[PDB]
Amino acid sequence: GFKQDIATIRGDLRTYAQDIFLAFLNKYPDERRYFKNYVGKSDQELKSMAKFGDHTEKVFNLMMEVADRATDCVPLASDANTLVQMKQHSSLTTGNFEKLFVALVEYMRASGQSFDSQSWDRFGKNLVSALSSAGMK
Ligand code: HEM
Ligand SMILES: [C-]#N
Repeated sequence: GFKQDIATIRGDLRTYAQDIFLAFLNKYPDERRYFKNYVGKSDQELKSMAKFGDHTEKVFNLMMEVADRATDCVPLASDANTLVQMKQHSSLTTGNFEKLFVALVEYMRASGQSFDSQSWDRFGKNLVSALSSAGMK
């Protein structure tokens, strides 16, 4: 289930973080424009770029912490608040996060590894609701 999925992702955080983030950028090319230093780079080029590894690591570690602190895939309002108030997220709208979770769920469904993809979709929906409540446009 969802709790096991957090363990699966955490166990190989670098591979899952990089692969899911790449799936997101590749499914929604306009999203890459927010990450000025990943423009014009292939998947394999990014996988040897230290900054890319560090960024994806930190993003997915935080995502997993928010997921772990959720109850029944409902994230804490305080965690949603953290995400809205980060200066790095100042220009974002809920649609950016929607796209990330659509890509994440698609990745999980396509994977040979078992995932509770339905629950990640629900988690993403609940997170979008919480981001909106916390002031994201
Ligand atoms: C639950 C989902 C998300 C989480 C947990 C998250 C988390 C983070 C974290 C921890 C950082 C700073 C890490 C570092 O030092 O590199 C960061 C930076 C950033 N985030 Fe997110 N993020 C999420 C979604 C998004 C989305 C959907 C976008 C845009 C489509 C976005 C855009 C950015 C940008 C442009 C930065 C600065 C780039 C950089 O760190 O060099 N984030 N995010
Ligand atoms: C940040 N993604």
